[PDB]
Amino acid sequence: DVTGKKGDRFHIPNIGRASVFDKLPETPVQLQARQESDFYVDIDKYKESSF
Amino acid sequence: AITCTACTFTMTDAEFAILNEGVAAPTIDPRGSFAGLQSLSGAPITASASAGTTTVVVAASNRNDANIRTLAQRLRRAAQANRITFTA
Repeated sequence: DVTGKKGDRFHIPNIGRASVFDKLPETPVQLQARQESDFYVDIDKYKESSF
Repeated sequence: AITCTACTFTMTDAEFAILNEGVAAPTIDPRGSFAGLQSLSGAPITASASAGTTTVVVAASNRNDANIRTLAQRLRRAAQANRITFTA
């Protein structure tokens, strides 16, 4: 429900899955970062019926 | 007379450096995985390098079962901890 109607595109970020790595002696843990996408939806249909 | 005539292990120089605390082949680090064994006639572990391959041998007069068992256990624990393949 976008009846507030302030904007035309609506974004919903995607969240991925983390990885698991082996922990070795005297070795620092591997830090993980993910570059995530987003799902965008538009307001593009404008329909009318007149007489 | 029950004698152990050969107890040798073959590694790469990188893996040996991981296990010998970064020291080269002919020197055995006292804080490494090849130290702390039972000495009966001298240094119980010898190591040599030849074309990227490191051979680790229990010394000639130090091949009792305690040294063999402890060396095998240290190698297993080090391979499991460091994720190093131990192909028989």
